[PDB]
Amino acid sequence: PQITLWKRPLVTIRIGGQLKEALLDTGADDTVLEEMNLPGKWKPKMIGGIGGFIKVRQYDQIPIEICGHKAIGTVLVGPTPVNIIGRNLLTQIGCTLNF
Amino acid sequence: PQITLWKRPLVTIRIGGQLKEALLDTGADDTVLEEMNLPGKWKPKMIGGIGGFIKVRQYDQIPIEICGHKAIGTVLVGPTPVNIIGRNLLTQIGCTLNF
Ligand SMILES: CC[C@H](C)CN(C[C@@H](O)[C@H](Cc1ccccc1)NC(=O)[C@@H](O)C(C)C)S(=O)(=O)c1ccc2ncsc2c1
Repeated sequence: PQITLWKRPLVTIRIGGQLKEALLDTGADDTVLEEMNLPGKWKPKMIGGIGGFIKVRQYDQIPIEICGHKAIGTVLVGPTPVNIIGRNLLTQIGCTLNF
Repeated sequence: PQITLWKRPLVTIRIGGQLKEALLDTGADDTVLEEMNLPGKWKPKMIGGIGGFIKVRQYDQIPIEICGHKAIGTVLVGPTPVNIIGRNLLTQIGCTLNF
């Protein structure tokens, strides 16, 4: 689809059978989701945003369906203000910026 | 133009006599620029991202040139590591997300 930007680009995602709202975020390298349980091994990581650094858990090769488009990749889980879909998964679903 | 997201969507912006690189950021409600001493009235504001909040100065009706597209609007100035072009200006230059 085409998404305009007068409102936040919030979309429904499906992960682990669960539906969540997430923000299509071209200013994020990486996808970061709010606290949740995912299976498998994770690696502790730190990431730094506009307000400082947080600790997250890195899960690799996680299937997510974003607005009906399948992705399989890395998801960071931690105290992000909002679920954000970053470029690692935006590239997978063929998302581009256009003007 | 079409901008793929294999790399950070950095473009050149112009604000007065300053040329800077900025992210076309669909995850950003507002435009946030690194520290600079713009003329005219401003108001203090707090904005939150990953890691918490920072204090910014809100300037209204500031002209900004983004890839030779004219914009004018609110710009928040503060201690960000990266210049961020938010949705308030992204819509003025006709920017959409597409997949
Ligand atoms: C809420 C979702 C999101 C976390 C908001 N942020 C935009 C997001 O694209 C920011 C943009 C950014 C990039 C580099 C350095 C700092 C910030 N990205 C990120 O926070 C993550 O990718 C970090 C790992 C950097 S932001 O913190 O930069 C931001 C940007 C604009 C804005 N306007 C009103 S509140 C507000 C917050």
